Amino acid sequence: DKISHKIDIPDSAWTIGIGEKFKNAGHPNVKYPMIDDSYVQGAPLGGFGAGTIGRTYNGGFSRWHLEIGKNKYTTVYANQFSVFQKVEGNKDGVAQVLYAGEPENGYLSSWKWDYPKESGMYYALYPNSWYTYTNKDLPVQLAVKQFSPIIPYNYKETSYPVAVFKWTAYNPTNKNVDVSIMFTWQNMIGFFGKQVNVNSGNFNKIIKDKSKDSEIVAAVMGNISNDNEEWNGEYSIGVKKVPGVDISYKAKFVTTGDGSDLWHEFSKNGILDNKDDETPTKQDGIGSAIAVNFKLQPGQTIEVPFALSWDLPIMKFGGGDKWYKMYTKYFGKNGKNSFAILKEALNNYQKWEKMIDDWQKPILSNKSKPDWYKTALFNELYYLADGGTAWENGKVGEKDKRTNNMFGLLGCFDYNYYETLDVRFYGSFPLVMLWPDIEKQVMRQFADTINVQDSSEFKVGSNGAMAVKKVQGMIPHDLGSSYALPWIKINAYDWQNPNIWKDLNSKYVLLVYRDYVLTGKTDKEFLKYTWKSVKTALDKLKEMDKDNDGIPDNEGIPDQTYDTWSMKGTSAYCGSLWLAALKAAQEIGKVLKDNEAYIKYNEWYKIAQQNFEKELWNGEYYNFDTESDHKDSIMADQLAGQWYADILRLGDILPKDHVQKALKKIYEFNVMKFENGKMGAVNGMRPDGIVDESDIQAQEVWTGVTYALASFMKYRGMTEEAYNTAYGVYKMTYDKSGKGYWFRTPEAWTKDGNYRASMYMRPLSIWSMEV
Ligand SMILES: OC[C@H]1O[C@@H](O[C@H]2[C@H](O)[C@@H](O)[C@H](O[C@H]3[C@H](O)[C@@H](O)[C@H](O[C@H]4[C@H](O)[C@@H](O)[C@H](O)O[C@@H]4CO)O[C@@H]3CO)O[C@@H]2CO)[C@H](O)[C@@H](O)[C@@H]1O
Ligand SMILES: [Ca+2]
Repeated sequence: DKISHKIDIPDSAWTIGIGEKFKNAGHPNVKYPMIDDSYVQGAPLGGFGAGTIGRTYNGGFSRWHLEIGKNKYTTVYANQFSVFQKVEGNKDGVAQVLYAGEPENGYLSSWKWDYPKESGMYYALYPNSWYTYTNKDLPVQLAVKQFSPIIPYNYKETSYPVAVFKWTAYNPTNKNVDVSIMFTWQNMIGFFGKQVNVNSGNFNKIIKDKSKDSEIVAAVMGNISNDNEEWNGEYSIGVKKVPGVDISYKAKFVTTGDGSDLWHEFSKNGILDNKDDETPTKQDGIGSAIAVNFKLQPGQTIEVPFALSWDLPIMKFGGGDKWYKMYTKYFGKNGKNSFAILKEALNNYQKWEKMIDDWQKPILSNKSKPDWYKTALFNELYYLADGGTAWENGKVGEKDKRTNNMFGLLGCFDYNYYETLDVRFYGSFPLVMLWPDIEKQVMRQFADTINVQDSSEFKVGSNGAMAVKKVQGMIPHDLGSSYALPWIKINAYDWQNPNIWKDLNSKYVLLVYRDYVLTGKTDKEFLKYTWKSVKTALDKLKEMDKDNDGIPDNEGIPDQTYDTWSMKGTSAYCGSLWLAALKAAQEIGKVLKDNEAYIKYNEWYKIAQQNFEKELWNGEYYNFDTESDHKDSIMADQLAGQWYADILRLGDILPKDHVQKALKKIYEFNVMKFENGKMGAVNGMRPDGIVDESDIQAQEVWTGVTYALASFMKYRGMTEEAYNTAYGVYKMTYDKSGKGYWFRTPEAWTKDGNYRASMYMRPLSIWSMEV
């Protein structure tokens, strides 16, 4: 490895060998069908709301999130980088696809597949990833840095459907070597969203854009139709000329063929035919190729940038609504703008790299934090782009343009609900901290739903009872499903009835006040906007107190985020959330000078606090609840309200001494007596130190609950416990001794390491550790 020295990969990047097999991968632990795409994954490319593309550590473009809200894992084999190398004075060169694998059928059989093992490495520190190629048969060593411009406090470039591939080539040998790097891409119009005639009308054109000191050559892969539909638009790949490289191209090769139309050119001398051909295809798949060729002298280094863009302006959901994606604000809505996007990337990628470095450097340069923590902190952010992220710039056919751009991030793909609020309580830390204008827009979207009534009915999955879809004054579970109508039909979730949940209204209030505090305690307008909904939310939750202790009663069913685990009476979890929400509402009361609300919630608070303490404090920790069979279970998340109170600077809702004892107990039991403290915090443990078997969820570690708990321990000075707790989640996700969940962190695992719900929003809570 002579190439690593020539580039700058951070030590905290996650690493794996190109072509590495992983032996101990986990699988779903439920009996119903559940996504399991394998451990062959990588950091995604693409902006927020753009559709994302998962290029894996093996090199393949395989995890397709271009259909917003869907996850489609299939390798499009034509999509590759390939290399040609010939030593000066040799008869022939070698040509190799940089993909550790091969097609399943006979298409592209002429290409050289199966990039060998132990010949290069993949590195990721989101939004960057790298590959290095260190192959005994490639005398010139190569590396690529690939990224999209995902940049905190930037809502523009962060939306772009673009990726940059910055290549570095270095010749450590004593002879001149001729080198070519070729990008191939299938015209993927019709890959989704098109019913019939799926390749028909696809065509490819070549753009050559020359100004002084800027030459760009690109392929634009579109369709002859000018229809404005979800399926139609353009892909582009291209390259920017640098000194000492020549560009060649091929407009049209057949992907549903042996590939020799392209490969017979590339494998001769690494130079393509420069043959333009806009002839549209009918049945056959087609693709384009862009190549650079250069001679490297001994000791010489060369850098060349490629890019990929995709202008697919319309997203369609299952309920029938069609929306424009966010980036259309910057480039247009007609689906004929892929070249503009690509050019902007090729001309500005160096600025974008520095903007990324500028936001990563304060964390990376902090020598008090271990590398593993930096690995997790940055790489968990993959989900912001990969979580089916929807970001609208108008409804298709909309008359009056609106001021705001609605946003949604999925809870996950198996439970396909937008902004699942009981989950976003944990998972939304990166948005409030790094993209606060998005965070505030989402919370306003929730404010707007408080008094919505929808008397249409649904069957509650867990019991078979019919229930009302949306009750006035109850915050919704979610803002819809990508299978139905995001932002329009709320409460797509139906396993339980969210209108009787005891955590949603509380969590909503805590999120509102969190978003004011963590953006500098200045946004009174935001508190103004949300105030009526906050009062309504708390007032409705108060009505669910049935024995007048001042606290909502859990109803002996799962009526909160732990939606198969029954709570009954006053629970530590919903009880502490209630207390904190009440105290947050007092403070909003003072800021907005609503002394009536202040007095009201202050008296509710003092009564509930006294009773919470009496009912649940047992001398060592807070009991699970007052009325369940396993009421004395030690719950990892028992003091979630106080966790948030620390972040919101609300002081102590429970006594310092009791919180410390409770946290030490949780570490001693839920962490250290669960698989020797190496897998996070199990949710429920019996006081005899055996895991609570009342429900599956009690026997699960929740990744986002565990990272949040680590945050809580950290604010309370339990530094070792905090990082030891979080480390188990890191280890299971990323480490060789884990279960292979990189770039698909799940909700949960059980003691055997098998998982539930990969690609999950909750573990974004790791960012609470940076408050
Ligand atoms: O929806 C999000 C929610 O999901 C919870 O998980 C649920 C699944 O969503 C649901 O599909 C699953 O349904 C099971 C059910 O539990 C079983 O009891 C049932 O068993 C059948 C059996 O297969 C039949 O042979 C027999 O005729 O009837 C029995 C009884 O109905 O099978 C269905 C379908 O697989 O239940 C899951 C929970 O156990 C998550 O737990 C939750 O966290 C999510 O929010
Ligand atoms: Ca009560």
